[PDB]
Amino acid sequence: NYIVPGEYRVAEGEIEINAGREKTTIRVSNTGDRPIQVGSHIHFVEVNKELLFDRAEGIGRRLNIPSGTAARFEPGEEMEVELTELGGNREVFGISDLTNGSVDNKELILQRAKELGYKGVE
Amino acid sequence: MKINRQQYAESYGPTVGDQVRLADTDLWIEVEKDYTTYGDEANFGGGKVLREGMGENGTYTRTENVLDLLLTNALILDYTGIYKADIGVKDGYIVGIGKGGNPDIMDGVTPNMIVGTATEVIAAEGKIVTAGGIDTHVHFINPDQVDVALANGITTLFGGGTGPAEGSKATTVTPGPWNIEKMLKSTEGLPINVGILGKGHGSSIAPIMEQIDAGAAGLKIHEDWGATPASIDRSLTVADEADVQVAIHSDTLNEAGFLEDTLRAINGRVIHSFHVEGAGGGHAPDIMAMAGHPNVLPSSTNPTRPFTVNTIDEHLDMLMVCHHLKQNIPEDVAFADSRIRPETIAAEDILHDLGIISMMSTDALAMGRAGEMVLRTWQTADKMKKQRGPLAEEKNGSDNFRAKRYVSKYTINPAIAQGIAHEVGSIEEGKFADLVLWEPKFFGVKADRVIKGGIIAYAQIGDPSASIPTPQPVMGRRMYGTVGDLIHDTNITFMSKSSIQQGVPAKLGLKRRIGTVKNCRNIGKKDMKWNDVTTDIDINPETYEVKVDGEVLTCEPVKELPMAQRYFLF
Amino acid sequence: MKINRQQYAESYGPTVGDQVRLADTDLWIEVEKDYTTYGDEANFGGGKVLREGMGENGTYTRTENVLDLLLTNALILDYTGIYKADIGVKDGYIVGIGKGGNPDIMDGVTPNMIVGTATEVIAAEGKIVTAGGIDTHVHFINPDQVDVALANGITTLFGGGTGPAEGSKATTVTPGPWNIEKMLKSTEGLPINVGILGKGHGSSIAPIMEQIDAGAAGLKIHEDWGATPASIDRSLTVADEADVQVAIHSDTLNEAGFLEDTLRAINGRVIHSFHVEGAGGGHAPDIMAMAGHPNVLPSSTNPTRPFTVNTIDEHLDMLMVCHHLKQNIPEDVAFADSRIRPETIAAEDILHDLGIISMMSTDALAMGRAGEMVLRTWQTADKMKKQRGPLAEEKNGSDNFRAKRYVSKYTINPAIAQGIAHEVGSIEEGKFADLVLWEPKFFGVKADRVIKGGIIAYAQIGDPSASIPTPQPVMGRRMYGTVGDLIHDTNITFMSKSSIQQGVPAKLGLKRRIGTVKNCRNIGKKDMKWNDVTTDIDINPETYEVKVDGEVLTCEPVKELPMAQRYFLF
Amino acid sequence: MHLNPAEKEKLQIFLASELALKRKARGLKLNYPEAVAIITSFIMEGARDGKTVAMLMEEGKHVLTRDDVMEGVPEMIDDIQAEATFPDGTKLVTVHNPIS
Amino acid sequence: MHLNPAEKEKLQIFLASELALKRKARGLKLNYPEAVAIITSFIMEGARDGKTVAMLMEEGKHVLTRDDVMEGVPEMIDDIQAEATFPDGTKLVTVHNPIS
Amino acid sequence: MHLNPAEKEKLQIFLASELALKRKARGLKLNYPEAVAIITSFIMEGARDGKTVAMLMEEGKHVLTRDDVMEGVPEMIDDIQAEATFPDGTKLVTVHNPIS
Ligand SMILES: *c1cc(O)ccc1O
Ligand SMILES: *c1cc(O)ccc1O
Ligand SMILES: *c1cc(O)ccc1O
Ligand SMILES: *c1cc(O)ccc1O
Ligand code: NI
Ligand code: NI
Ligand code: NI
Ligand code: NI
Ligand SMILES: [O-]
Ligand SMILES: [O-]
Repeated sequence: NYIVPGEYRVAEGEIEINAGREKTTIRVSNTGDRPIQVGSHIHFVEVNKELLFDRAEGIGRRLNIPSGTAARFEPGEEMEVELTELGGNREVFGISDLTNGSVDNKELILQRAKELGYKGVE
Repeated sequence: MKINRQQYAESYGPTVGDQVRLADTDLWIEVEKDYTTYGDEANFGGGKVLREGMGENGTYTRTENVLDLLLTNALILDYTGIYKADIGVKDGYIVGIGKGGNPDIMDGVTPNMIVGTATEVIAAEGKIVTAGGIDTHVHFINPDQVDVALANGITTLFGGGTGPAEGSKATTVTPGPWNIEKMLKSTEGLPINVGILGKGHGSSIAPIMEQIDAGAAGLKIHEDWGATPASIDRSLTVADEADVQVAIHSDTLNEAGFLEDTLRAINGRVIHSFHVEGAGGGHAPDIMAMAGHPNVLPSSTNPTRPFTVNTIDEHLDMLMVCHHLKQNIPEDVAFADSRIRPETIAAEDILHDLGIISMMSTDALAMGRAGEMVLRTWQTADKMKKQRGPLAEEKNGSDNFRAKRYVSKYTINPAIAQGIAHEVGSIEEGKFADLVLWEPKFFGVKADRVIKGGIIAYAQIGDPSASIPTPQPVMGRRMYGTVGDLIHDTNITFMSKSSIQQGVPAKLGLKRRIGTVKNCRNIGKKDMKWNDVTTDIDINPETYEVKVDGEVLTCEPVKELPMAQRYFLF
Repeated sequence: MKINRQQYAESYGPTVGDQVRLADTDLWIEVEKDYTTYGDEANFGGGKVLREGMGENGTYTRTENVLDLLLTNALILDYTGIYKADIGVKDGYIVGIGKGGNPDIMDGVTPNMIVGTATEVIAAEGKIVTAGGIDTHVHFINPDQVDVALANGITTLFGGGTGPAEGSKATTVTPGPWNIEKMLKSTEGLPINVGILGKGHGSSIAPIMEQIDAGAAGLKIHEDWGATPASIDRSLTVADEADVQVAIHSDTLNEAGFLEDTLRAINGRVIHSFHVEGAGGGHAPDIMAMAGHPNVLPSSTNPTRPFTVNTIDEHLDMLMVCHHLKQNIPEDVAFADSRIRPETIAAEDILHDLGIISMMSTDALAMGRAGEMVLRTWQTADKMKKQRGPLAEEKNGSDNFRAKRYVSKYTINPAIAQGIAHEVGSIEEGKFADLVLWEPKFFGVKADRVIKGGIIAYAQIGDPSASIPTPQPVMGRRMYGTVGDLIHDTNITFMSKSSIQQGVPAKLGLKRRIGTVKNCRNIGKKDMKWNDVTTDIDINPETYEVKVDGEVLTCEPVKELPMAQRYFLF
Repeated sequence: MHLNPAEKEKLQIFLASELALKRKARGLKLNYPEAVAIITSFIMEGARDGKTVAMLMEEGKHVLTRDDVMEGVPEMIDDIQAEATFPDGTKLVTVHNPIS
Repeated sequence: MHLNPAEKEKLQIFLASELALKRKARGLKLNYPEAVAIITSFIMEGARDGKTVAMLMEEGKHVLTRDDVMEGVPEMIDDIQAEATFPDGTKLVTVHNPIS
Repeated sequence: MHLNPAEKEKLQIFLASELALKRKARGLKLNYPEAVAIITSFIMEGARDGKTVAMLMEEGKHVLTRDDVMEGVPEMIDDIQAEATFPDGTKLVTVHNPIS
């Protein structure tokens, strides 16, 4: 019975994020010499060119981390990250201009990625 | 991936089943449902979600389902529920309650709640969001009173007054066409919504009616102008024709009638009974019996709320001094004793808890405090929890039922009473975006940010010369919504249909939004949300004891309240 | 008859070859030339020269070459020179710099600088007169910020914001047509010039462009809304079409690209790089390399200016707390370490001195101080004199060269960048009469009188109830220029050509002078006055050391500054 | 701090009361606004201490006496009113004829 | 004096701090705005004395302890921020969890 | 109290003077606004005491000396002006070169 004004009394449990969507783990490496931090909702295939990973596995996906957080890659760092699937209409516009439409156009996204020099187009 | 519930709440505000303490009271509200999709919560900042191509859509123009403003992760406290949602605003109105973001990539986005290029963001995670308070008993006495009201989350003032003239100091009346026009013009510079009551006194219709045509939004009958059977009758006749509300402060002296006489003059027509307990005025000693009738919309004023050990001493003396009542004149003593009654004040606390008194209000600067309607509503709720216990209809150890009953008394119910709930009084889609954000630690005490018409009008913010807005001194200040011409779009002047039809605003050059008063004559006690109880209230004329359903209503005053010395510098 | 030089200066202000100390710094400016005729100096008062038939002409009507206002004996400090002249104003504009008086009897009178019946006088003998400061990085968060800016001689605010909403608290953005309209209306009540930036974010042109048509004067790209390649590109495409400037706070996180990616997206188009050193945001750690490019117009914000012993501690902590960055999360620590860098902050001091960073600005209320752009410009100049010595190009032991380089950073250069230097930003004939008078003892610290559109808007003046205006308390106060409708004629709302052509001001009822934004797309670094250096800047990604022309740039922080504890009550 | 408008204004009374107390300490008979300030501030500080409205109604009559003030001051002051936050909320105190 | 707008406002904090210190001296547990005022004013006066931002970051945690304030006050105050003029210009001090 | 506008403003000077005196007491050399405040408040309090304009013109030159203030302050202050209510009404006092 000490009163903390405005305190919470949260219920029991835990909140599962992105429930029901496919998960995928990939290895990713910052081949550049400066740090790269990536947010929860950026279409993963469109991140910094100098991140080397299998770019196809970023298509239609984003990081499976809580909304508003980010993964950090120090220079030269390689680590595994977990992805989840984009929802809604599964369309991406802008960002790096690799998609501009349905994320189903895998070929087209990868061709654009490779011409612009995004690493790991396999 | 799972997030524990303490962390979730700390980052995104609470979710289903979490509870939150209302300031330093014993009252806990519980999140009833949550419109989000876990993992797709909206938030704004560096590396956060509302960014172009991600949670912000880059494709759509403002007309295409995009919001002007999104309040993210708000804990809404309203008569319609206690729940978690994003709130979307456009053209100064609430257009969506649900889930905001970008349907390109997010599941569950309410279709008209797209965050686009046109969208501003207010982070409400960790805040309680309520409708702005609707104060229906305001004396327009001193313009500094407006900021006082905004600081405690009030956003609509209905009342009357021309400044500190004796008429205005005693009554919520702006009398006649000329004074009403003058105050409508004054109102162009007040950063809050306003409606003006004319004088509900006369024995011919025309002197009264011409105030409604001039721009009044209603009428006040006050004993100081003659709360006679004739004035009551003519006022209600005008009101039934004009579709505006009438408020009454009845004949305390019983000079032309007792309570039953006043009720006969009213004759079943709709009326708002002001400070119904009677300390603030009315048929001695039984005025509070008004609150059991189906045609009465009953409100309290705030200085009796709640009953405390200092309440009587303060009132006896307030009364004696304001009415030049001499301590050695026994008529004055008897008058004061017949009016200030622990029995009815104690009972008023209980009537509020039982949903029998439907409304709170201030009585600002004429026997009430402009900035304490909200404050004292919650102090009263807390006192009743302490003395009576959780109400029968509570679940899960929360106080949501009581929270809804009480928040209704200063948001939706006054709106309904006044004929303005089509515009204001709750957080519902289609209504004007008058919203108050509160830190739960300051809830009901000091508003964090007050939004008027979709733009911030008032805020507790710090040093304007600092690198960031938080350094001291943090104080209530007027924001851009109150500046220049923006004061016109962010506030409503409420007026009668006939004034509006006769072109009054153009005549006067009013540039404020004009709100129509309507649907006041066809309502009753049964239309007051969560406060719809009718019953036989008996007040014993010898002992002043109050009975309801043959049960005597007694209660103790308290020595201490929450939302008091922990918070205030004086 | 001859007057000695100390007496001359004491009576008429300094003349050719005299020097003056800038507040309590070590900086001395020297009068370069003097437009007067010795013996015919203008002055006003009992038995003085500006009297009918004498230095005041009694014959001519106002249309006939007569001034509305003459500032007598001003020491002008401007990018165009440091020199002594009378300044003549008419219709709210500077129409003559030269010698004012009466050609009936005086030699050397500039022909349109006649003092007539219509002429007001401001005595500027003994004052330094500058153009009003042009702050291009303003967050509109708290309206009290305006007086803060005026008190330090700022007269134009460009930026964005809707009050203390999170969007606005983080970014200089007023998003979309509706919010932009609302802030244009708000602006009718702000006594300072204003231009509003829209949101520079989107993947289609239309959502962005419609802000320019609504009234924006430019755009801001901010990482918090997604400073992605697409948003940069679409913004610059809109800007090249609309003829407005774009400001950028780039992707600090390097999420979608490194600096060279941002430069590729920009693709040689003109852009204003905000807080280019990077403490205030941008590609970690090498953003400051933007400042060597020919298409970049580089500005600093003020909290890094200059480098002091408290600078880092204050910033590390400011950052950690504003971004909810936890001390035990190593990503947050690493983030904070990659962003707050003594190496680049030290180097920024030197870049300013070398004319490589062209502009100062505040970043008011979102990582910068509204009232310290001017203050800190001069503190930086003084620190560099102390550590580096007089610059090579100085003559006569004066600091005029450095004074011109530095005054340009907050007057003419921001104006040029924003496309508004046809109206404001310097003391030149044909420009709006925004002028600041300073006592040399208070120079850069507290403005004596701030003139807006030819009428005093703000002044350090005393007790309004006194027999004269000097008794205590002397404090900054708003003057008649800010009152009533005069606020409209004394201030400019800057807007896009297209908004102006589409009748936006009439649509909204704006009564302020409307200024056109133009000629922003055809300029570069080479157009920044006295600050036009392009070069290869290298920032070592491991050590963060800064090189220019293969020379490493290091500098020491200082423990004490001028224009600080001698002047301020807190 | 989150100061509301009355909090801001009421700081002035305290400040005036301090000024007036310093003047009394140096031997001056107090004037009308001085007297009013001292009594008002005494009431507000009493409420802060947790006294009752009744206590302050009594005490307020004995804060200053006629020999503390100038001629006519006692008669100019018919009463003094203040609101402050008591442990049980804001309440109004009226002190009648505070200086006899 | 040439007071600018922040100078004017900041005088209020000092004044509130004096009020709050007088209340503490008479034995009261301090409330939320009182506590905030005392700590803020301590920071500004420290800067005036020529202390460093780091010193005030440390010291600011030991100006008031939990037994100086009412129940819940320590927990209401997550940090306190102030700007003042140091010998090297205006700087921002943030004191986290000033009362433990 | 019936405070008029100048009464309100002038309370600030008193408050600044108190701040500045507290700073001097802890050993600081006073700055420009501090110095001005102390001297101004001294003049106003003198008038309240019933001194003459001539007395305050003299005395005002000996309230602070150069070793009370920072370098350059004496030279920044050419005079100081204040109005206050004397026993014979409001009058203006000007102190020339108050710190020598
Ligand atoms: C004074 C004025 C009122 O309006 C009421 C009561 C007193 O004492
Ligand atoms: C008040 C009301 C009740 O119903 C019970 C007890 C008190 O004090
Ligand atoms: C608070 C508010 C901001 O806008 C920035 C930083 C803090 O701590
Ligand atoms: C800074 C810059 C220089 O050029 C020399 C010395 C310091 O400290
Ligand atoms: Ni009444
Ligand atoms: Ni009333
Ligand atoms: Ni920025
Ligand atoms: Ni910024
Ligand atoms: O009333
Ligand atoms: O910024």
